[PDB]
Amino acid sequence: SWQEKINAALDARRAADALRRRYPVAQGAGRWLVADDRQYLNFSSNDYLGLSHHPQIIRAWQQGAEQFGIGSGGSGHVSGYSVVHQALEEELAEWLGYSRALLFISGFAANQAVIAAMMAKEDRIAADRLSHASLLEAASLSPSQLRRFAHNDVTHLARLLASPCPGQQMVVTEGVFSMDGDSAPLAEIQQVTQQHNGWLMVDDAHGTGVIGEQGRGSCWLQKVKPELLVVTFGKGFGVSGAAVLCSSTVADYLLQFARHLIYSTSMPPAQAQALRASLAVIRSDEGDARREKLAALITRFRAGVQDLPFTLADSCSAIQPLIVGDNSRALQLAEKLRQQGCWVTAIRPPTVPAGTARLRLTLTAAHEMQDIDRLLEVLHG
Amino acid sequence: STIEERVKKIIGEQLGVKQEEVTNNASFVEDLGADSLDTVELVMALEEEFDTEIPDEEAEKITTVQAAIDYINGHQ
Ligand SMILES: *P(=O)(O)OCC(C)(C)[C@@H](O)C(=O)NCCC(=O)NCCC(=O)NCCc1ccc(S(*)(O)O)cc1
Ligand SMILES: Cc1ncc(COP(=O)(O)O)c(C=O)c1O
Repeated sequence: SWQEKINAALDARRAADALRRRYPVAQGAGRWLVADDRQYLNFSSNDYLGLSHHPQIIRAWQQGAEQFGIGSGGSGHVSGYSVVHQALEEELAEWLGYSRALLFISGFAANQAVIAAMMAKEDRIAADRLSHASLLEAASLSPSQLRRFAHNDVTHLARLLASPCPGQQMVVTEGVFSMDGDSAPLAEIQQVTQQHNGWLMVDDAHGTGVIGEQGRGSCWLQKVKPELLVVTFGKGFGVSGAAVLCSSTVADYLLQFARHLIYSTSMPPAQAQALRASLAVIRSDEGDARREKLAALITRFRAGVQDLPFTLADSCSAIQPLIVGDNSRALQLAEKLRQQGCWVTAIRPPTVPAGTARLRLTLTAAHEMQDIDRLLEVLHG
Repeated sequence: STIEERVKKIIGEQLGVKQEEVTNNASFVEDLGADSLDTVELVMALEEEFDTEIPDEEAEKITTVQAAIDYINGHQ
């Protein structure tokens, strides 16, 4: 029966002590985290630039509601394509140097729609092994062949593309990987992908707005323009949603064959107004200041953990994991940091390579030097 | 009760035509007078008596009686 299958799966998870529950918070984005009636330093949010509480983005979120209401009233194929959606799409396309941009309600929606509408049964997906779940789940559900290559291994990718394929090949990867915060060699990947007559798709969720000139992201920083660029807005943008950057012919193809854009209700025009304001702050002098401030906090934290026996990662981004090496020691250090006012989450080998039980730390421009100093003090006792 | 006989009797029942008119080369729309709702229900009838899912891309190719027979026998 259905109930027997559900109870058996929950009992299997509860036996492995993976029955993880959600903890409600009053504030979860930015510098602070408010749980129960206690205030912590937030080191678990994706608000890499602190823009979730930016007054200009909040004002646009409010004035958009007073100008267009809340809901859009349908999908972009009917009456749900606001002039704000069009303005945001054009500003994103001009910002990242593409011809067209297509808005999506989330990064999941963007990745699922692109892979579903482009990959056929005779096609092949060459995905990085450490690709985020938003991209691997879509690639797995696709009727195309999924071929995972070693992390940032251009040689294995070349031997993967050289294999015979009855159709076209699509290489997907990330600009800034979400697990270890490391970047990908997009220049070498583009070269070997172009040599085998394939297209490149890059999900720059953790890099968009955070790195590059005007925060254009990883692809611009490495002087690479993939055929498909997916940027999400729930991290550095401090809002929500996503967008796919592509050419006019590819955009028309997706506008004709992706059921997400055809049927799913478009985002509220007020949310797009907040995205437009967030993009404006990202491209301004304040965007440069917040990116420089974040880099200074990262270098401050990496220099401070030089004494402890823990090891860092090849990450220059806001994601700064702290390798401990044991589940008990990592969970105990996480609780000790939470009792000292530093909200930190621990990741166990049930989800990452074994022996590398780490602390998922994230730094934001909303933090101050005293906050990183406090985090280092707690780590040093 | 062979595969060809089951396919032909399914088409004859779904389209309300005698077994005389269901020829192997007989088209559903051209020769048997089938609205596209009847063709989709005919594919769904081929999915019931055979208990096999027919994808929509392959069901678009099934336009004649021999096409349905070749599909049922060619796949498994
Ligand atoms: P005949 O006049 O040729 O009709 C063909 C029908 C029966 C309509 C069918 O073969 C078809 O072409 N369907 C269109 C795509 C589809 O799978 N739709 C399912 C049938 C339908 O019309 N359902 C309504 C809900 C719906 C509306 C729009 C879409 S969209 O993705 O095209 C999907 C489902
Ligand atoms: C794409 C993506 N990767 C990773 C994370 C969080 O990091 P992780 O769950 O791997 O610790 C998020 C948000 O939960 C995310 O959106």
